[PDB]
Amino acid sequence: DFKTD
Amino acid sequence: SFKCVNSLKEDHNQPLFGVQFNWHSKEGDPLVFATVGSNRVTLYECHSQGEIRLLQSYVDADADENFYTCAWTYDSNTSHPLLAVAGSRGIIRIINPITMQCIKHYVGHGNAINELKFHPRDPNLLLSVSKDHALRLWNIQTDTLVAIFGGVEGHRDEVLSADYDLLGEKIMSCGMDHSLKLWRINSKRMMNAIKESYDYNPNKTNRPFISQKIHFPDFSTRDIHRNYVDCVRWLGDLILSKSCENAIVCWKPGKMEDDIDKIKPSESNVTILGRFDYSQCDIWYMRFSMDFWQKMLALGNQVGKLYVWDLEVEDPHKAKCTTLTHHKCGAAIRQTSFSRDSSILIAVCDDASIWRWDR
Repeated sequence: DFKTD
Repeated sequence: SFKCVNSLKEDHNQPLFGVQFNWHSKEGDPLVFATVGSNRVTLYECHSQGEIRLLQSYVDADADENFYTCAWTYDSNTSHPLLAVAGSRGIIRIINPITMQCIKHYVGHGNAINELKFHPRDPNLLLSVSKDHALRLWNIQTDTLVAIFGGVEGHRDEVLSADYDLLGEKIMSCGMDHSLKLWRINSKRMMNAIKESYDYNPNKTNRPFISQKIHFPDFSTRDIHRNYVDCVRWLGDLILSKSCENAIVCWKPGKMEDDIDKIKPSESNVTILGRFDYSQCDIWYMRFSMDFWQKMLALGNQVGKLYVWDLEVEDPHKAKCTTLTHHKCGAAIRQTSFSRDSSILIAVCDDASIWRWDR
């Protein structure tokens, strides 16, 4: 799971 | 209804992770909101013709501070608004919004603060939730740590969001362990602790102020979402929460007809009352907001689209969705905020842009 792209 | 009337971009070019209108504006003053991003908090005033007037910023001494969150309250003796901010340094700053002075700060989390919320009836009770897995309740009148909500039965990974219910009798928190936990603060032990925190003056005594260690939630679930839960809000006795799975779920502890105040810590069921799906919001740390009356709900996605749900319907699943797009708005929207009177909606973005929408 990414906080940002 | 909403039309996009202006936008701007702040000079640091880092994400704006938070936005809050000051709902304690005095009658007749202009509407004001704070944005937090990089190592700063900035205030703006809303004027006619979509004008977004820049006022003044607070910039942290540490260039490596990164503020994540802010929340408004007021001084309980003078009525003047105060602004609390916090972020990666794990330091809570209480800001005088007029001069932007840091009046005072609180440390203890030491570790990043992901959200701040003030109690809905007591302007001095501030809740923080941390990357260190705990929540903390502070009394910013006497500068006391009233309680730490943690322990092995608390959160087992970063806490990302939390919300008090209507009367601030209880808290629902949520985080990277995929769970949502309830913590009651109207217990005899918690009410006494709060009362004792108001009686505490270190100039008049020898003792340190003792904090409650609360090691047991009053309810826990991991059955709502299957990834990091990054935003939670009470809706009366029901809950609205989301993760990074393109859904806000409306649910309640226990079975359909179970009273929230009769739920026991060992409750193993939940009830799903509806789910509002949307698109392109698979990144975490994307928060929805509600208007003052809880008539509506806004969420931005990772490509700059806004969803607004009208919750003024007989049941949660009948919510009416409208969306709001602008061809130049393409960066991720981290948070939204409605003005108190509901006439303005603000969205803030990962490329440091601010979008103003008027009803």
